[PDB]
Amino acid sequence: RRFCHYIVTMRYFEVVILVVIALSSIALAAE
Ligand SMILES: CC(C)CCC[C@@H](C)[C@H]1CC[C@H]2[C@@H]3CC=C4C[C@@H](OC(=O)CCC(=O)O)CC[C@]4(C)[C@H]3CC[C@]12C
Repeated sequence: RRFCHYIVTMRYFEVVILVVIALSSIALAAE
């Protein structure tokens, strides 16, 4: 499964992680 895990890190994964980081930061600021 590890090769699939490696390919997951390429499927525009960094942009999705960046977006979720930004949105969760905004959620932190919205409390
Ligand atoms: C470049 C980076 C470092 C700056 C990114 C900006 C955001 C981190 C900040 C800027 C202004 C902030 C907003 C300022 C005030 C509010 C109102 C706040 O409360 C409400 O929705 C009011 C309604 C209610 O009181 O029921 C929700 C979060 C929000 C949009 C904040 C969310 C976080 C924001 C977008």
